Amino acid sequence: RFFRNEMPEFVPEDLSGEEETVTECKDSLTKLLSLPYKSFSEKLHRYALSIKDKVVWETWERSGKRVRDYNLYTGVLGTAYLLFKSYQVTRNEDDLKLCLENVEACDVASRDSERVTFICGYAGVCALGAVAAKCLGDDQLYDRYLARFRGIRLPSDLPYELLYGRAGYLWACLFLNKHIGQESISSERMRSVVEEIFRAGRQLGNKGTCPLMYEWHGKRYWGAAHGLAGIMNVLMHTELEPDEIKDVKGTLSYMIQNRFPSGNYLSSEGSKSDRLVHWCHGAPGVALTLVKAAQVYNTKEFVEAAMEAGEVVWSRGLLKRVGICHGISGNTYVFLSLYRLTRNPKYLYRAKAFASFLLDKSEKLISEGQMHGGDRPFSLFEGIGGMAYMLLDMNDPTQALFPGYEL
Ligand SMILES: [Zn+2]
Repeated sequence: RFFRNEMPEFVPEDLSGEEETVTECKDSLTKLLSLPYKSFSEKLHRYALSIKDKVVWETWERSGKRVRDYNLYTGVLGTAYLLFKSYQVTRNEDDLKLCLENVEACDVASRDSERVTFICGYAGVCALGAVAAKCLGDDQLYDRYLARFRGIRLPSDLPYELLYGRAGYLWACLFLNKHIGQESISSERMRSVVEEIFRAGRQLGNKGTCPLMYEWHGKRYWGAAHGLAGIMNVLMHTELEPDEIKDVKGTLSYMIQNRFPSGNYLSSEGSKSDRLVHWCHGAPGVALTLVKAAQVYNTKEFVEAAMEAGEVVWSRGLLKRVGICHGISGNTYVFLSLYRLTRNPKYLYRAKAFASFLLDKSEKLISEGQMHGGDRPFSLFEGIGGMAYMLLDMNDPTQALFPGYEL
């Protein structure tokens, strides 16, 4: 379920060339939407600082700096990452320091952990640690997180998907390497994870239909978090061979040709219900993946499919939940992604409308239960942590990357 999107479509025409139409309804929301970007982004920035502060209060100070959760998704690493994003935007070195203090606590709390991914496990802790240390200029701290990251091993048991599986660990490696700008994690190690991914996908899949196939919890999920999209997405970020490229292209075509009559995407193989429009399941996560296919492959099929997935988000993507995983902050990135790809200000405008909706309405909507605020209300993936993160990323919308998804 979604709020009906009755927000005004983007107007390309230069008006005013007045005169401001008198009978046109002008509330606080419409005034936000009309705002020129410079002051609109400054406004969202100030709001995001208050959210950020609130999140730091609750997850760090109130709790007396004690760490139970730890991971990016719902735990304290979500807070460190938000602090990191804030540092990236503001260059406030106190944000980076606090970041590192949160990481260190997460590290302590994550020994004994068997979680291996960026978003849900220990590779997330180590890769942020190492990147934050590099920014700070602390080489010894860097080596130390780098050694912990390099000690990670993958049970033959692991799944393939993003939250718990190999695409997830491999995502962390790509993230670490891109940011340091070095082969910090070994290219042979990353290539080996890739080959295991194609091996299993090819074994369970049929060259006739979907050339690559996976299962998590015995389910054949299509989406970003546990499905085909998230895996293909990660694979596009590495050096494929020609037949690997065909197989990734193939799996993505398969999904395009086989979506709902509404243009939304199935949660999992033969599902009979068109209901979810989330990053985790549905159009939003898949759109982000097609945008990436579009950038790498430059195919009409992918470009147009990405745009079409964007229309499903535009009409149904205004979820009654605030967050990144399955909410408005997370669906905003669909428009940001389309904007990065096309440079078409209509897509910026669409991200601007979802962000304005959240700033104008979210507090009121959450506090009277018409918007769900996340089970962990201050987490990165469920709570307002992710709204602050999205808000901060609007400051420089062409540099905005869905956290733990886009590289
Ligand atoms: Zn979700």
